[PDB]
Amino acid sequence: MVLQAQEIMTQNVVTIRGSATVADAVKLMKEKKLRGLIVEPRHEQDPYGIVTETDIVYKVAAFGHDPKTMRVYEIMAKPCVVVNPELGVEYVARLFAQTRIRRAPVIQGKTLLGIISVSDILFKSDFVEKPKRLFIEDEIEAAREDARAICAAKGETSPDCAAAWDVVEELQAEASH
Amino acid sequence: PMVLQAQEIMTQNVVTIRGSATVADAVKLMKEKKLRGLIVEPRHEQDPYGIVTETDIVYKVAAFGHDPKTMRVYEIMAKPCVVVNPELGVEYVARLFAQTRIRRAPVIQGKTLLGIISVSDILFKSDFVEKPKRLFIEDEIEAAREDARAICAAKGETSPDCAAAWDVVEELQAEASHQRA
Amino acid sequence: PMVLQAQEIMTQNVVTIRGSATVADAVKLMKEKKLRGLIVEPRHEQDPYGIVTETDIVYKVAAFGHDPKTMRVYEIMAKPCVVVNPELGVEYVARLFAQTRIRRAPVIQGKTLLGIISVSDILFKSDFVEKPKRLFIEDEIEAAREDARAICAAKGETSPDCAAAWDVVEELQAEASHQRA
Amino acid sequence: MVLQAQEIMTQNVVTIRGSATVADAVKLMKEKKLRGLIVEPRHEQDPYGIVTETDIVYKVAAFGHDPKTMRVYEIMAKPCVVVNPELGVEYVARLFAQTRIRRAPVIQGKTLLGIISVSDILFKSDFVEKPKRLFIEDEIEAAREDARAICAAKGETSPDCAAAWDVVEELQAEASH
Amino acid sequence: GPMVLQAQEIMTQNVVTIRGSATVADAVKLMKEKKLRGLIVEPRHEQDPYGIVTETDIVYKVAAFGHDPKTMRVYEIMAKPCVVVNPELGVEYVARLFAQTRIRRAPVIQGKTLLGIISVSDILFKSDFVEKPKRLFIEDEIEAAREDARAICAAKGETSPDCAAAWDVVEELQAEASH
Amino acid sequence: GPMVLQAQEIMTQNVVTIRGSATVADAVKLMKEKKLRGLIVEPRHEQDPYGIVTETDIVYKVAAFGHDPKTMRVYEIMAKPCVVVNPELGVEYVARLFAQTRIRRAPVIQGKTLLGIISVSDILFKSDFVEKPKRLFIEDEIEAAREDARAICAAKGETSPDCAAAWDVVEELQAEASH
Ligand SMILES: C[C@@H](O)CN1CCN(CC(=O)O)CCN(CC(=O)O)CCN(CC(=O)O)CC1
Ligand SMILES: C[C@@H](O)CN1CCN(CC(=O)O)CCN(CC(=O)O)CCN(CC(=O)O)CC1
Ligand SMILES: C[C@@H](O)CN1CCN(CC(=O)O)CCN(CC(=O)O)CCN(CC(=O)O)CC1
Ligand SMILES: C[C@@H](O)CN1CCN(CC(=O)O)CCN(CC(=O)O)CCN(CC(=O)O)CC1
Ligand SMILES: [Yb+3]
Ligand SMILES: [Yb+3]
Ligand SMILES: [Yb+3]
Ligand SMILES: [Yb+3]
Ligand SMILES: [Yb+3]
Ligand SMILES: [Yb+3]
Ligand SMILES: [Yb+3]
Ligand SMILES: [Yb+3]
Ligand SMILES: [Yb+3]
Ligand SMILES: [Yb+3]
Ligand SMILES: [Yb+3]
Ligand SMILES: [Yb+3]
Ligand SMILES: [Yb+3]
Ligand SMILES: [Yb+3]
Ligand SMILES: [Yb+3]
Ligand SMILES: [Yb+3]
Ligand SMILES: [Yb+3]
Ligand SMILES: [Yb+3]
Ligand SMILES: [Yb+3]
Ligand SMILES: [Yb+3]
Ligand SMILES: [Yb+3]
Ligand SMILES: [Yb+3]
Ligand SMILES: [Yb+3]
Ligand SMILES: [Yb+3]
Repeated sequence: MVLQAQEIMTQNVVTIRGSATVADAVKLMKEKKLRGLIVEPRHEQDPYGIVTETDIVYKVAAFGHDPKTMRVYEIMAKPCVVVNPELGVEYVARLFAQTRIRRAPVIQGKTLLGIISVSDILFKSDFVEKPKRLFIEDEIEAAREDARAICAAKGETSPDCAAAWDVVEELQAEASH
Repeated sequence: PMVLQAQEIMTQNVVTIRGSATVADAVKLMKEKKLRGLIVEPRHEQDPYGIVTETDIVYKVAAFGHDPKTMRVYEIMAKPCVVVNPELGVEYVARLFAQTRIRRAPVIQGKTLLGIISVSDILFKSDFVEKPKRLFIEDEIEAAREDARAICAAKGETSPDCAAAWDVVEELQAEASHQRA
Repeated sequence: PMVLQAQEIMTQNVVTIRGSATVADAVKLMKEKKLRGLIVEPRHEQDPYGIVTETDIVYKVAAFGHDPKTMRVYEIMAKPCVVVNPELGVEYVARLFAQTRIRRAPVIQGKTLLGIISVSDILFKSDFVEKPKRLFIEDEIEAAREDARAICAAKGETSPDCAAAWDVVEELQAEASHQRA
Repeated sequence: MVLQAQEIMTQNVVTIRGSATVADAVKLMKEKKLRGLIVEPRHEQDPYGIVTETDIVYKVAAFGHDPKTMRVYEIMAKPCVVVNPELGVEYVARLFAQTRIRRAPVIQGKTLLGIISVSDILFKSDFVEKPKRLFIEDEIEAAREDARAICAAKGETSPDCAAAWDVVEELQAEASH
Repeated sequence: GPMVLQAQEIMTQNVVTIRGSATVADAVKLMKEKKLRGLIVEPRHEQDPYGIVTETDIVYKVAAFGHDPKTMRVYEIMAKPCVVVNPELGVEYVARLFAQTRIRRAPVIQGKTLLGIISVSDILFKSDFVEKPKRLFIEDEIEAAREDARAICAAKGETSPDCAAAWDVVEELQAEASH
Repeated sequence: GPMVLQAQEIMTQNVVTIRGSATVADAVKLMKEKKLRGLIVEPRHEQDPYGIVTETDIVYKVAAFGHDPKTMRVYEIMAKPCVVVNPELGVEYVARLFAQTRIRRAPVIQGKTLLGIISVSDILFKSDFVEKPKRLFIEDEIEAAREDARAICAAKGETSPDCAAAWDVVEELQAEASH
């Protein structure tokens, strides 16, 4: 089976109010050893947010702002990009690359189950031993249509026909790990 | 209930396409149905939603002169794509969009596709002209009260600085009701 | 004449607004006329065209919760804005748009505003599905002929490498006509 | 009067074919001492393009590509952003900041008149001695409407009325250099 | 201490290197065994610059496309040259260098010797910025406010309200720069 | 010469500095008199990093908004720390450092001494990349192709077609890296 986000996520996830200071955030991250805090929703409809080590370094430290006067609402992402627990890790990897984030809460319904990061992916993903190309199932469909057309046009016993079907088979082998 | 939600302003006519379709098939569907975005069908329970938009097609195919009859949707779609909760307030959708630099997203609840929401939807149907509320003002109010409580403890409960800090709490609270009205 | 031009696919209904108007006035006009972009009127002969678009309004006003009744168009417009020649081929418009990361621009000839052209206009009305031509293929052909001429001079006019280099010139020239048809 | 692009542009502008090699481009730039070449339109409808020192350094030198095999069409901007000769330099400065370019051809109709750059602006603009805020005329209109409203509401002889008109006057003074 | 905290005082000292010719699988294996979010790429000779490959390079460039780490090589995804950090550089400057260049980690180099590796985590966990916040370029602000003050006093007189005001700006700033 | 051309061989040697506390007008005046597209910002002390302010900083951040250069200061628009260049660094690496960090000019620093200033123009006008083009990290490619070659020969025999093929890859690459 495809390895899922919830199988590699960090389960220790702490939350903080958006009204807290950045100093409060930094203290919590130091005590708990955390590179990201989830911002508590204030009510059922209110979205999840996140504040991360990079937010704090780029937006506070890099200008020399006083973390005791800045607040989490001034530097958090809210709404933040979120991850389904069933989502395959290769998709998380990609969501992360496309949106340029390194971590996200894992949410199922409106319940917070954990937090998943690039480090989680590097350290616990099966991607070295089971690399599987994204959208391969869509590739398989397309390569079958191509193969069917080449064989109709050039003949069932032509080198180009046999080549096109070989593509269908290398892909199907690749999709079954 | 009070804040206008994504589902109240989304476009409900949402069409999907397979990732294996050609870009030409995508363009034909968008022209027939008059659509600036197609949702890519999930292949199974776990598989995420994706999107292909007018800009994907123009920037990745038209601008190079690629043949839409040989490219496929999987070559230019975003998958996973950023998604929007139906309960999310429109001011938050506006912000999600600004932070992620997108102009449209599917509205998804659980794994069910309810619609599609865009910057146009926001411009044409949001209540932001008549009910403007600054984002996180409620968090500002909490912080200004903590600041005020600290300044009064430090400088004395009858000090000009104490009364000033509470006046900031009150200008903010006036601002938060003026618009909750 | 052969290549489909910007003016043949542009939207002709183009409305303008003053830079001094409020964002609320802009939003009202866009809603009445159903428009995703307003052109900002030049104040005099030399003054450039500007644009304010649905995204400017959503990203700069809605996403922060600013009051559109107190902000002004000059605070969120692009001026000068990128402009499009009416004679420009649509594949070039597609590319200008990709390189500059915009989705719409006024079509201007001299200082006269003829219309407005967008990615939607391109998606819905461009001939790129049926007449795909790779950009700068004609420049590729010239370069491949220079390469071919050099390889033949260096390795001999009857050499496999000479005949191969000219075969590249011919596959390209076949590709450039297949679509000029 | 507002200083215009054509008054500060470089008039020595050389062109090159898009089919030329990057080595040809580099040779021409070295002989003529130029940080940008205009790409010749091939016919009346064909847009102007540009290739600049940065294109060459970022796209060829930084990867170690052979300038003798790469071509100008592979690294040029075409269409390129263009400048009207009548456009005020403060607007050129801004067009440049918004589009993140440092140079553009000056075109009137379809005739190439010159080339204008950030250096041209730094060295020949009047911006140190006559800095003029962009869209001030639009600001003036808005400040008059504000002033008219405050005086109607609070009275013609109120401090807030006199303050609002003082804004109208500081702006009008600023717009006349 | 009262001095500005320096990069070398907060850097991670356990720094491992890899050749640019190694596979990404070799890189991933090393990072897993040693528990590391970044490897320094060995310079091949005196002139050759340092490089870096990081957890994000690997996830964004290899995992997210489904490339085979056993066939890709570190030279295909590393930054070389990479941005490098002086050991004497103040952490608030490292924070800024990081923001301006959009990186999250860099080698600490003195001459051509590798001393360690410094990251945003190092900054979050070990910087003194909570207890000693100092605005960037306040020292430059102080110099400018002194030049302004000197000029106003020369022009308007050394005992003038405007002179005393301008020096009061110099003093509020100097108080802000210390503690 | 045959060696890789270094930053110090193509840098501009006329390099002027300015304090961060100076006005942008002072900066503009200096750049006009000396004919310069960039000024180096003086470090205030041993630990303090180098900075830079460039023609683009001034045009994009001051001119384009209509700010008064007589009231703005260099610290409000400079990069500090700025990316810096070793004098021994090869120009193809400078070109790359520039692309990766999105800058067009940098100081050349050896230790804490300022030797000059190097820019994209310097690279365009004085680089040997037309006559000596070398692909970046080809040396790393060569190392990898030798490891591959060594393995194929150990596995399949030293006289096997596959062995001779793998070494032929090593030789085409080595020819490409020279002349
Ligand atoms: C309300 C103010 O008093 C602010 N308060 C800080 C606010 N936060 C979170 C929050 O209460 O929203 C920390 C919660 N904590 C215990 C608790 O209150 O539940 C702190 C106790 N005190 C005083 C008090 O609360 O009685 C410190 C000041
Ligand atoms: C610390 C701040 O609270 C200062 N406080 C002013 C000083 N005092 C009493 C005191 O608080 O020592 C006045 C009494 N009064 C109600 C009350 O305090 O019970 C004030 C109401 N507010 C808000 C609030 O009280 O929460 C104003 C701020
Ligand atoms: C056509 C080929 O011959 C290529 N040609 C290079 C092309 N360019 C520009 C161009 O001609 O499009 C340089 C022009 N120049 C004089 C001229 O031709 O007008 C070169 C002369 N020769 C031979 C020749 O042209 O007769 C060199 C090879
Ligand atoms: C240098 C290349 O031009 C080689 N050339 C092949 C060698 N020879 C003659 C020769 O060119 O020495 C064949 C004669 N023939 C027409 C002619 O050359 O006049 C070829 C047509 N083409 C294109 C072209 O000729 O422009 C093929 C390329
Ligand atoms: Yb079969
Ligand atoms: Yb179906
Ligand atoms: Yb329409
Ligand atoms: Yb690709
Ligand atoms: Yb109180
Ligand atoms: Yb206010
Ligand atoms: Yb009018
Ligand atoms: Yb519509
Ligand atoms: Yb502003
Ligand atoms: Yb010939
Ligand atoms: Yb082909
Ligand atoms: Yb009057
Ligand atoms: Yb860990
Ligand atoms: Yb030595
Ligand atoms: Yb050591
Ligand atoms: Yb650690
Ligand atoms: Yb002064
Ligand atoms: Yb004194
Ligand atoms: Yb010059
Ligand atoms: Yb020393
Ligand atoms: Yb000197
Ligand atoms: Yb020069
Ligand atoms: Yb192998
Ligand atoms: Yb041998």
